[PDB]
Amino acid sequence: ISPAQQAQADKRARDAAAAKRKQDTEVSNAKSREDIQYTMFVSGLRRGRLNEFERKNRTDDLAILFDSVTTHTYTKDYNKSSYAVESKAKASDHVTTQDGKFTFSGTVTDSPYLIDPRNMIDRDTDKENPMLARRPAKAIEILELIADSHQLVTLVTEDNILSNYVITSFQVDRSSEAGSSINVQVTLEEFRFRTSDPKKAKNANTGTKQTAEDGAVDDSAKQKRQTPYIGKNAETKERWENAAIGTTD
Amino acid sequence: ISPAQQAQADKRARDAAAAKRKQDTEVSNAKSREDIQYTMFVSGLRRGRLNEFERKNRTDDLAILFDSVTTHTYTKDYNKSSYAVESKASDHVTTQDGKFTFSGTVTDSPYLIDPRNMIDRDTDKENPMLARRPAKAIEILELIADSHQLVTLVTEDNILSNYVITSFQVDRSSEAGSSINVQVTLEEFRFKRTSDPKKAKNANTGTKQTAEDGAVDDSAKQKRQTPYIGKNAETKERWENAAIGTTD
Amino acid sequence: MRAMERTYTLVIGRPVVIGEKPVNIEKFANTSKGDAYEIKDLHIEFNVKKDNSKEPNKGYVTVYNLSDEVVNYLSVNQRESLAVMLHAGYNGDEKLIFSGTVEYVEDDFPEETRTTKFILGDGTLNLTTATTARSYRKGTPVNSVLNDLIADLKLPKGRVIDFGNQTLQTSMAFTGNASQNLANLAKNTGSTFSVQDGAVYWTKEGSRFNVMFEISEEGGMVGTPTPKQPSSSKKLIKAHDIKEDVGMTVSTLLNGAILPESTVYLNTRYHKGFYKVAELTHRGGYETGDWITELGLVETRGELI
Amino acid sequence: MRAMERTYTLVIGRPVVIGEKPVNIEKFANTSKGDAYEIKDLHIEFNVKKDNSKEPNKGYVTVYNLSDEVVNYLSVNQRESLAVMLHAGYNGDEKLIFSGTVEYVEDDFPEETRTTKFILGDGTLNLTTATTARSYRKGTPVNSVLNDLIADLKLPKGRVIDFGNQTLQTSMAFTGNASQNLANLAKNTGSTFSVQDGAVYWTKEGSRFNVMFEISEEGGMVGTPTPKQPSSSKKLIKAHDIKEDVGMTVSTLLNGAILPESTVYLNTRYHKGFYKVAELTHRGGYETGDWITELGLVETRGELI
Amino acid sequence: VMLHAGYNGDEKLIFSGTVEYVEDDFPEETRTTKFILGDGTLNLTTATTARSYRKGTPVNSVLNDLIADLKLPKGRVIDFGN
Amino acid sequence: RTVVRTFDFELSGYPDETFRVVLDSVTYELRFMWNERDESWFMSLGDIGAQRPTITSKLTCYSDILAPYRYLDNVPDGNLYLWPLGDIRTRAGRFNIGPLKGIQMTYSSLIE
Amino acid sequence: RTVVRTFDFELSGYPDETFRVVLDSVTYELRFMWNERDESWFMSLGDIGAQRPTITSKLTCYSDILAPYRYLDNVPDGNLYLWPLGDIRTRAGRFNIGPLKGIQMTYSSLIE
Amino acid sequence: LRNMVRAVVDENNQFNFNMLIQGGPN
Amino acid sequence: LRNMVRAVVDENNQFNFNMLIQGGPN
Amino acid sequence: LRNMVRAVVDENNQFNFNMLIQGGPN
Repeated sequence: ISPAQQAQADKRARDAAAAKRKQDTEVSNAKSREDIQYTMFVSGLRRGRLNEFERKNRTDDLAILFDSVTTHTYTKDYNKSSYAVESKAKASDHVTTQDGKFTFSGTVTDSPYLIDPRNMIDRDTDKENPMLARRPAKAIEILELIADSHQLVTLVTEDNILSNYVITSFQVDRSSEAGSSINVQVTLEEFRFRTSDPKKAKNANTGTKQTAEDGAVDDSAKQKRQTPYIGKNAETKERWENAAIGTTD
Repeated sequence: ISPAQQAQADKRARDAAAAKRKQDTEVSNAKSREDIQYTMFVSGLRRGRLNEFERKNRTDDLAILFDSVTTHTYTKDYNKSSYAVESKASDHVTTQDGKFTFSGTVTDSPYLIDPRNMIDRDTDKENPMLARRPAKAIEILELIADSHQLVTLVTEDNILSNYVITSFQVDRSSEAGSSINVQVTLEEFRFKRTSDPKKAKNANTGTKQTAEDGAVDDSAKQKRQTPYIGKNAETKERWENAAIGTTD
Repeated sequence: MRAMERTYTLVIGRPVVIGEKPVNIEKFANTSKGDAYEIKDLHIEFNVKKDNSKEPNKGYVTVYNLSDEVVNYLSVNQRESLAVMLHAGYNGDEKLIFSGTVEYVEDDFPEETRTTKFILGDGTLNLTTATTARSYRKGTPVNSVLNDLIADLKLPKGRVIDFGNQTLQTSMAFTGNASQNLANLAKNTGSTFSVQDGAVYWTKEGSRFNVMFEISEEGGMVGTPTPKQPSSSKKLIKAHDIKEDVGMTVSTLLNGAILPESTVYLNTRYHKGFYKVAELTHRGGYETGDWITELGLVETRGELI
Repeated sequence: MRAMERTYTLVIGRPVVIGEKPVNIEKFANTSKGDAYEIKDLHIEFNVKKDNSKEPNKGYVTVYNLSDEVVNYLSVNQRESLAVMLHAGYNGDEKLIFSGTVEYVEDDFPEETRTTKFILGDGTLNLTTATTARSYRKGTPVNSVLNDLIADLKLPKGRVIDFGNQTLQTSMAFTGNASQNLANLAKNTGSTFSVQDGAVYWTKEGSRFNVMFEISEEGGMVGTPTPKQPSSSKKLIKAHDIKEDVGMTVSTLLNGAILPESTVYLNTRYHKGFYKVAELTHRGGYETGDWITELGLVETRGELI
Repeated sequence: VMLHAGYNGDEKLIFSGTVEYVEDDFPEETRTTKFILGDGTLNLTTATTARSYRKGTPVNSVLNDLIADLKLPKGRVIDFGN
Repeated sequence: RTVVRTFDFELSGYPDETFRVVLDSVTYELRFMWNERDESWFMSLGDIGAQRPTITSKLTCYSDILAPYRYLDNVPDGNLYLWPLGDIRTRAGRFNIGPLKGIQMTYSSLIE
Repeated sequence: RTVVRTFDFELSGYPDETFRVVLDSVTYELRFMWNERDESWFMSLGDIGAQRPTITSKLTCYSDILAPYRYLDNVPDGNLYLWPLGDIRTRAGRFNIGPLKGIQMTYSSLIE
Repeated sequence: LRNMVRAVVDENNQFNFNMLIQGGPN
Repeated sequence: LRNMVRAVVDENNQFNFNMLIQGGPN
Repeated sequence: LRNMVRAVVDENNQFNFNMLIQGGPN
């Protein structure tokens, strides 16, 4: 080791730590904005569903389009119970419904044909120089932000419309077979379920509450200093609080 | 048996024991210095990633380049409660660690021998096959994995940091002779002295006992007290025994 | 056309406070806000055992993904005994299956799913704190002693069989918990004492009460009856003779309208006859699991009280 | 660049011999040969629970593929109580996590892998054999009785809160094990007595000691805190009031610098405040398993002693 | 009940006692009978006694008196001497 | 009547907050209701699990809320006041209650 | 006043070390703080879980630290000294404290 | 799968109850 | 997999502790 | 597979026996 090597060690801590701060703060920004909704147009865009793509303003309602969607599937499941009888046979009892699962596969190409600015992927893509715009890269940092922030996605498929679906996994493969493009697969499942008018609000609960941690009395517990007053209206306050409130001693 | 074999069993034990002292020692020092930072360049290079490849020196920011990379895949996973929620209760989801894997190859007949690559530290320019490049790569690969380095991956689209190697495979099939196929797998690492007193924070060490083999710990282990070197035996002597006494 | 699907309801009320009159868990259901916290459509797993003995009947429950408000209401009252009722049935009706106080409650929320736990006791508070101090002289009618001690216990009288003209042979004194003293009088007079769903039941061993329940393949039986000994040990015999000593086992779809002290008729193809009930266990898994009840029957040899 | 990897050390010393002065397990570490048998790089699984009660704290350990010499050294001394210390941490330091005597040891070696077992007790020998015979008359100051009994127990005094000017109201006599007598004085005076890692702790119920520990996402917390009742049963209440009755639960990465009688501050996003500690459990799997500690917290309502 | 076991050529007595417990469960495919057996449980838990002796009695006499009360064969005994 | 500050409160602004607090080693449950027309907070105080609240009053600045009620066995004997941290003319609002929001709701206990 | 050496200390150099030690069968907690301008160690001594330390002092070589404080029931009665192993002129530093680092911090207990 | 474990725990509880309560004239 | 078994054993121990210690004024 | 469960139940029984019977001069 050497004193110079200490500087090199410090770089590791800073740059590595700084990297997670950018990722962590950005994720924290999500889950804080509730006036934002994400929608994915798997199919149907050119058949009827064009009506819904016109309603999105690139600011709070965002659309995800894919250069190509190879296949998509939808499968719901149910569970059936069964109990045995003395007749050496089995009968049945109530049944249950197990939410639902959706998956699809798609591809994002570095040489697009239909560059529609309304699509949220093409927010900044250059019209006349596509391959240097890094479309394949630009899709990963936006798809990952949606998934890791636990957004409730809405899927607009040609057959039907699905809501309250949460992404569970996805893949990105730059195989040598195609190149200049990324093969993308995704899976979702149904996540089936202050302000506001006092009229609509009902009785809430908060449970046991300790002393507020933003003001005095915690400092006496944390062994800190009380904040001095700013003087204004002196000789009027001090006489009253000192007599009616006292000091923590 | 005969003494001739006893002079042979010792050789069998001595040489075998020497192997650990070589391999086991190298990993020890490799973990005793955190300055070095390893990096891997999977694809990416020619699409402007050269901007950061030139930053890599030959002593601290070591870089690794494979003769060819066939495929690389990146994936993340999430899970959610399988029971209907009570209702918004959007906290019923968790994030797993992202995985990264790729396949590559190292050949006895390289096409590019850029010396900046740490594989080509001291490779001959005119006889690449006598340099035994595939053996050079494996020696590097095991050391990085064994020491548990936090590797950084530079890829086509994004850059990944704090990734550790969990498994790799090497084989030499009949086809593609004079080369080796390599597979690697990596996962994220959610990691969370000489320090500035201004950055110091109250710490703890729990209960502690007599520290190290001292003048008192020696008595506990029945070791004989260390004789004092007579640099000076006139000043301390009258005071040392009277005020500190002796362990007895 | 529908299927035959399960349904249930769980209610939580005010803290139970014992006073100077019999306790009824019914009247504590309503909360200060009025309507109680009802939980219907959430996966629930529960196990409720019942018996005829000194100990109260206890049942266990588990609920997944409860709302934060409800959990907060239970974080408070952790010093108090909230009243709880449970109902179950098949999509058209729900029969009372347990009622008592929340003895224990804990929450574990590792990552994906929170899991609340409960332990409920059927009259645990009364049976374990009702002190007494009574005495009687030679000649006192035993029928008077029984009524005096039960009134002390402060519970409704489900059913009692008086002793007639029996009289004490020696002076008696009673202290400590009333339940313990009564359970001792059971041994020396061939009577069974056991509280259940708030009701006090005092009957006589060996004898039994009509066919209040009939078991058959139409009645949702599950498998054939099998003979199982009613105790885990054997007693030495002279070979009161009237006492129990035999039994059988049966299983059926969940049916809360049954109690340990009742009587059942067994209409199967091998076994036929009348039996007492001795033990009950109710199990349930809403989304996944059984929805059945297990009965431990005991043969009877006494008079038809 | 490194990773954050676990480390530990286990030490075995001479047999423990009780004499006429306080016992310190520290001084028995060295063996007759000097340095003790240290075991560092072998897969180890251990579980160590701690509490504030009469019973000692006990911990379990398992080690795989021990050398024959070490096992031989434990085949001998099977009549004696070897002193053992355990350390754990993260690659830069190791905090004392347990110290006591080897109560039990057994070896099973089926085919491929031997598995040694241990059961360790924190001061078990002293707490279960220290006899006493003392008496006092009316008027004796209670503060004198407490000190007299503790000195009999022959353990270092970790911390004690004297009674002040309290005086006995009636004559008292004490015999049998000293620990049992002290645990009885706890009930009638609202004081908590419990030995831990060789230290005697005598405190008062309800009250608590500064923020000696702070829990937050930076402090390696694991999951959100959840409210859990501190006892498996509920007591009848008048609804000493100062007593406990509430608590919470938290989990954290292994940290041996914590004790049951300490105080912690909980800096989370939902729960905030100060709590006592009531129970600890340390778990560990070197090659595979958790390396965390679980704390059972209890709310306080007394003065800030 | 008695139980025997061995290897295809002989079977050695392995247990002998009384059936303390027995229960049957026959869910669908296979019935499974259960037993719990005790080695002399009935005698060891009901054999009452009422005996006394004075100072000077030989201990060897007390031992034999109590065992005969237990009503079991004497496998082996080591008397106390004098 | 010497008194010492021993507890402070905060409100999230939800119109029907309800929570449990411990004062003077005793425990009480509190309810806060927001009134639209009168733009003021209504406070109800009572025992844990009580059928009805013991005390109900309207919150105002520099007014002793508990003054007329220190004669019941289930009412704190301390002092409960609301006074501002900023300009003295500011009156109690919905979101301006807390240790730093502008209004300091506080409880203080006499020294015995 | 016969005294016997019975304990030795070591410091890792971290500016805010804190740990628990056992002396004379009693247990105490110690805090060490490093001062930049004065380049010296500040030691605080107190009971386990105590609100405030009982004793605070500055460490120096060949000076009896506990001399003026052997009149309290919670202060060790032994002797605490710092003396060097190397050249006698070396003064206490940050990293030079330990059984072999150059300075020997030691505690010794009287014989009773 | 918890079904398999509950059965073994139940059997062990049964054995312990038998051990405690056995024989005896009462 | 021993994790699954330890949980069930712990729950059974909890039930037994509750059975022993319940109610009571002390 | 019941072999795995029996081992854990046995270990728990061992721990309980140790808890009951410990220390003591007799």
